[PDB]
This record gives sequence, structure tokens and C-alpha cells, in this order.
Amino acid sequence: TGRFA
Amino acid sequence: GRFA
Amino acid sequence: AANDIRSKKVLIIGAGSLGSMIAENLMRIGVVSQGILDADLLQTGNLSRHALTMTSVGHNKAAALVEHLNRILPDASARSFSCAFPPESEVAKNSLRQYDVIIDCTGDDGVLKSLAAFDWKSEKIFISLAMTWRAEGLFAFAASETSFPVTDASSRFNASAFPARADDVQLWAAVGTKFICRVVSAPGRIYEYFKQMPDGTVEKEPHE
Amino acid sequence: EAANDIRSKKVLIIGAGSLGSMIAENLMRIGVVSQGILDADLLQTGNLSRHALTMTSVGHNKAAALVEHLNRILPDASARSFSCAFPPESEVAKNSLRQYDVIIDCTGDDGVLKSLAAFDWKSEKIFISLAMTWRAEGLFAFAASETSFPVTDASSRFNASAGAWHPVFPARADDVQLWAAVGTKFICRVVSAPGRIYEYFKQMPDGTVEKEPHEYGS
Ligand SMILES: *OP(=O)(O)OC[C@H]1O[C@@H](n2cnc3c(N)ncnc32)[C@H](O)[C@@H]1O
Ligand SMILES: *OP(=O)(O)OC[C@H]1O[C@@H](n2cnc3c(N)ncnc32)[C@H](O)[C@@H]1O
Ligand SMILES: [Mg+2]
Repeated sequence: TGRFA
Repeated sequence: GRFA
Repeated sequence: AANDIRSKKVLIIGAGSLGSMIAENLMRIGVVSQGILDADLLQTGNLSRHALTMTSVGHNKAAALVEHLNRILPDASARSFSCAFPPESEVAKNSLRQYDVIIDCTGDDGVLKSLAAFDWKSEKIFISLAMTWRAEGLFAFAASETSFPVTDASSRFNASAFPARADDVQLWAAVGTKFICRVVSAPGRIYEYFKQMPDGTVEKEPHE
Repeated sequence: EAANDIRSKKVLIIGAGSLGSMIAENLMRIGVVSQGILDADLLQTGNLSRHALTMTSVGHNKAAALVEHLNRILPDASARSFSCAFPPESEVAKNSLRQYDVIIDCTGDDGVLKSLAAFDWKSEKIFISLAMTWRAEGLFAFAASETSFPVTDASSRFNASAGAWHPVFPARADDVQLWAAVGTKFICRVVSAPGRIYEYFKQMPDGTVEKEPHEYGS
């Protein structure tokens, strides 16, 4: 799961 | 009635 | 670019809670040519739901917001109007008649009829955005006329009709900046009333 | 309940990036004055399209600059900066991090999850991981109240869920602001009722926001 913060 |  | 707000001059009447955050959002997406019309000073109680900080308290809301907006991006070109709408000088009225998209964020029924009474001397994209008193909803009206349709906007507001926190107003600022961008991309008579739930989800009911 | 009020809790935020900076500002404006901000990276001009800070902070550590901004919001703001990556190397720094009650991860980095699970917090904490999808079409929102962070379960939940205004387009300021508002509401709900929680939000083209599991509305 790619996650961008 | 409206609040900006 | 004709459908792109980044190339449009955008006047924002009202540098308060919703209007300060909307202005900042627009500046960060690339809307560099902005006007900011407000006559009141920033107060300490405003900061709980505002884009600026204590360093701007006591300064005119428009001037302070423009100083902040011009520090966001190198090409930012925000301009301040420390008067109430409409202006008194005829130079000032011509300055406001250079803006393509006039965005009312005051929540004042007097500003609505002032917009209708002002002579814009050209077609404009008018957008009125306001919240309910506890930020449970957002009134979002839009039009593309040579004169602001005050009767119809008032009708759609009346038909749709704890203390608002920073997360309540920021949510509606985001929703409204997305509404502003959908309107400039496809101009027309649009009205939409949104509603926030306790978990931040949003529902919509557009007018037909 | 005052004992479940985030405004009285010390709140570390690991990651002073797009989402973390806007959440930290939201929390400061509601009254969370005791915040820790942990980030080793420097702010750059490309960050400003999606950040709480301005050009005046370009070239400064992201945590230190964010803490400067936060301490200008309220007279009693007591934000403190940690200009390093997690975990710290110093023992003093580790002890300082072990004083925070709510540990909020806004890095989007799986390694940070693994580091959280490995760190010795020495007491029960309210852990909260928050990150967006690659085009900010959704928001992963995990929470837990344990002495050690549950990395495996969080990863499982994330994998199971896995004009420019349209959510499919790249992320803009308003996309990150929308998910910073939804995550600040998630952070306040978690602290009010601590426990194992997971929710997946979704931005829609018509401007509405949906959640899985569904709770409010039709
Ligand atoms: O801008 P963005 O969405 O990529 O935000 C991510 C932020 O998270 C920071 N980060 C990454 N890894 C760490 C660790 N280990 N500790 C603290 N912060 C960390 C990035 O530097 C970025 O600001
Ligand atoms: O805080 P708030 O939600 O009431 O924000 C309203 C903002 O709108 C400004 N306002 C009110 N009336 C006018 C006129 N006529 N022209 C320009 N701005 C105006 C308030 O000062 C506040 O910033
Ligand atoms: Mg960088």
C-alpha cells in the first residue's frame, strides 16, 4: 500500500 | 444565517 | 487556460475565517493574481479559525493576508484593498473591475445586494461561499453574468436554510476551493449545499 | 471528559510534511498547546504547493520551522522541535519522546511503522497513523491504545483498503487540507474514545467524502 504524507 |  | 483559474485574476471580498483559508489554498495551487477586500482588523479571537497568526493581530485583515499570500510562492501577486465593498474612489472601482472571478466570503446579505448594485462593466464569474453558524453546512452559489443575481442567490440560500473549530472551517475551505475550481472550469448557474458529519464525511444536495 | 481531552495531552507528531504540518496547525488552533514535532528533512521550494509553511522557512529544518509557526498561533503554545529522524540516537531525546501521550505518525513510511513497533515507549500510548493515497483520492486512518505499536495489523488494514480538482489528478493544497481536516477530526475522536480503530476515507468528484466503514448518513 503506497502512502503519501 | 450565514457565517464566513 | 480559459478554463483555468491559475490564469484568472481573482478578487476575494472578505478576509475572514473562510476567505483567508480559501485565498491561501488558491495561492498554493497557482492563483497568483489575487485581490483581497476587507476593512476590519484581525482580532485575537479570530485566530482559532483563521489562516494567519498572532503576528497579524491588530493589522487590517486584507493587508495582513496579502503579506502572507505574497510569501507563499515566488510569483505571488496579491493586492490588498483596506476598504469595504463598494469602494468610494472611482479609481478603486476600476481596480476591482479588472478581476475575472469575484468570490464573496463575507456571509453578509448586504454584500450580496451591493454586488448586484455594482456595475462590473463586463461579464464575471461570481461565487458566494458561506457556512452555517456551527459550520454544519456550506452554501455554495455560482453564476456567470454581467450582474450578480442577488434575488436567485438569496432564494437558494433561504431554501437551504459546538462552536466552529479550525478543522470545521478548513474542511469547508477545501470543499470551497474545489467548488471554485469546478465553476471556473465550467462556468454557469450552479448551487450546492454541503453538510459535514461528525466523522468529517460530507454529503451534497445540488439545486436543479 | 477532561481526561479524554486532547487539549490537555502531550501530542508528538512524527513527520512535519504536507499532512503533518497542516494537522499540527489544526491541533494548535483547537488548543493542543503541548506538541512535539519530529523531522530531519529541510523545507524546499517544491514543498510549498502543499504545506503550512511559507518561503520564509525554505532551507530550515521542517520540524524547527513548523514549531516556530505553531508557537505564533497561541500565547500558551508550547511546541517543541526534534530536528532528527525517528528513533533518536540520544538517550535524552528518547526520554523526551516517552513523555508524549499521543504519538501521531504522519510520514507515509513503512519503516517508521516498523520503528514505532520496535521503540520502547515504556508505557501505554495512543498511537495514530495517518497517510493519503498517491493522488490524495483517499486517507488511511489507523489508531491503537497499547504499549507497543501494532505494525502488522496496521499494514494489513492498509493493504486491504489498497480539472485538477478531480481526485484522480495529482495532490494539491486543497486535497491535503481536506485530509488534514478529516484526520484532525479522527485524532480528536480517537483520544475521546481510545481503542483499536480503522477507517478509510474517499474523496469523490462531486465534492463529497465517504468512509469505510459507513457510519453517518444514508
Ligand atoms: O511531504 P510528505 O507527504 O512526503 O510528508 C512526509 C514527511 O515525513 C517525514 N519523515 C519521513 N521519515 C521520517 C522519520 N523517520 N521521522 C520523522 N519524519 C519523517 C519526511 O521528511 C516528510 O517531511
Ligand atoms: O469571520 P467571518 O466568518 O464573519 O468572516 C467574514 C469576513 O467578511 C468581512 N466583510 C464583511 N463585510 C464586508 C464588506 N462589505 N467588504 C469586505 N469584507 C467584508 C469581515 O470583515 C470578515 O473578514
Ligand atoms: Mg526535500
